Amino acid sequence: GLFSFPCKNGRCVPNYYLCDGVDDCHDNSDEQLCGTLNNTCSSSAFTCGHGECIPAHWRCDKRNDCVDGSDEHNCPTHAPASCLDTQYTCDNHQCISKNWVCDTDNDCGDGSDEKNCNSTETCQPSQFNCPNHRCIDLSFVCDGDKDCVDGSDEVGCV
Amino acid sequence: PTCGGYQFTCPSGRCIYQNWVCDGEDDCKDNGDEDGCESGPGYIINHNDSRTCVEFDDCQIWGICDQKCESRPGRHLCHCEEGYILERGQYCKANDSFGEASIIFSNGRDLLIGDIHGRSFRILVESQNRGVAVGVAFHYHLQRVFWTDTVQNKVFSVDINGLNIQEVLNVSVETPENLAVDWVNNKIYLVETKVNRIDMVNLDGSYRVTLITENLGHPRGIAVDPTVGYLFFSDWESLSGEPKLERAFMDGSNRKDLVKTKLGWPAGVTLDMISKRVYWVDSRFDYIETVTYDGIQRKTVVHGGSLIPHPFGVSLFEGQVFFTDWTKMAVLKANKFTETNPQVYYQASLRPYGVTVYHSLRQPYATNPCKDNNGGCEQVCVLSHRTDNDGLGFRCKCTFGFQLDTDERHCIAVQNFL
Ligand SMILES: *[C@@H]1O[C@H](CO)[C@@H](O)[C@H](O)[C@H]1NC(C)=O
Ligand SMILES: *[C@@H]1O[C@H](CO)[C@@H](O)[C@H](O)[C@H]1NC(C)=O
Repeated sequence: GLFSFPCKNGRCVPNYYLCDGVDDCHDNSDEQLCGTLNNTCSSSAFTCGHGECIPAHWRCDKRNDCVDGSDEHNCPTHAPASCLDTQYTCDNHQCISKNWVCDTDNDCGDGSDEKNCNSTETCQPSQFNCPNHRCIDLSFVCDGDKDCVDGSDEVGCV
Repeated sequence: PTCGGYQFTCPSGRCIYQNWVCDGEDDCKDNGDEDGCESGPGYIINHNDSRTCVEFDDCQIWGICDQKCESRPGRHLCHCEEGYILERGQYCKANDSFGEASIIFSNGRDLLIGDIHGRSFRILVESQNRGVAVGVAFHYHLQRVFWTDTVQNKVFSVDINGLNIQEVLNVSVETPENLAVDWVNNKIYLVETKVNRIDMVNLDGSYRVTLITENLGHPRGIAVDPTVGYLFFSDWESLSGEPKLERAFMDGSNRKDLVKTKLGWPAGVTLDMISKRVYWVDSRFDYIETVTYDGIQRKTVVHGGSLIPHPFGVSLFEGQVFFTDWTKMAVLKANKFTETNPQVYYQASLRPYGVTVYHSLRQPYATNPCKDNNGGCEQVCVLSHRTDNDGLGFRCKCTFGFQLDTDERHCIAVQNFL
């Protein structure tokens, strides 16, 4: 149609997806051969130095998405913000539930939820206790998930 | 041999059905059956004795010798095999003749190779197009390193230097987690978690065959022992919701659960071929255990939440085991027998997935029965247990679109499948 961008494979696509950053047409034609003066990339398509347009999700990811490195050439300050009392602030400023803290689980990418947990040999009030294993969440006590190696959870769950 | 490949050898010398190894009944009068499946000392010590030190037992101590132990009447001899230089009378370090071992691991995106001592860490290959490397495997004789990329849905091979990157599979491998390389038969064993199947291909991807898919729910680890013709893999969530670390012949003929106790999330599997043991890490329960090839003498190497919070992959070499942990995002290092504190061999910002030790000893040479004119097979010659197939040790399997003929060596076109 008039508002549908034709593609090399024969499929059609709305002209919005043309240079939007993602190849909505499965032949990549909507993003292929774009970035020129006539081929104005969309706002969602973060253009790099050599007309290298990448999705806005790739604005400042750790991955060097484009060879020019404009995704990594400049990056703004993060959003520190804050978290609730129940939430735990991980080093990457991610709010994390207390039960997810110290559970031998990389629940928040940086892993600070589990950083320096051996200092205490007991368990949290909201976390059940698997002596041989860990301080699993109290929800696991009777959830059918024998998280405790000893099977301390799922005991007396009538 | 008198005892069959799919049978457990009693001390008396009688073969026992493989599922009976830890069935729960002492089928072996010698009590060899059910010999300490559960995971729960000294010499000069005189138990209730003034000076009568306990005789204990020669070469019966977990960790007495890094390798085969020669039992002496009042002492022990820590014998070391070929290519292994004895050290301190208790450790079997490698022979300097072979080059230094290399710990090939994935930081989370790129594939890194470093010296076993950890002095330097160069990048063997960087995954492109936003891809990430997950599993690693190598063929030392050909100096090739194989790694899978789940994001790119491709499997790549490269030279040890970091050149001549080749693409072996990119058709249907959407999420290949781990790999195992049969150096003896030049076969690659692949674990595909997208459709929960285990496929075996040549080093060039010439022939593809799916081997084990009866009840795979979430395969996570794989390991092959070409010398004995075995195949070990782990599933952390089967179809029946039952994790099943399983031993099977290389062709997946006699499937048999290996560990049936305290198996939370069996993630990684590695084989100590010298001591004939299976080392598997559990991400859920937080423990790296060790049982024999028959799953008999279960030993807990490292346990505890803090020490090993969330292991994914483990590789063994000499008296050291290298296991990667997701929670700590580090390639930790531990003793083969028992370690009270993991050693941080390397740490990465991303979660490491693969780990292997690149060394000649890791892949001992052995005869390949398929060398005899492709084992007489019209198509893929797959090795099996040495005892299997009248002792020939190999089976004929047909690629996709072909069916084994009555002779079991030829391949006719397929007829009917739903
Ligand atoms: C170790 O390698 C050397 C060659 O460098 C060889 O002569 C020797 O037999 C090998 N094994 C032992 C046990 O030294
Ligand atoms: C896989 O890679 C080979 C070699 O580059 C190539 O010839 C083939 O077309 C590729 N197939 C897919 C599915 O990408």
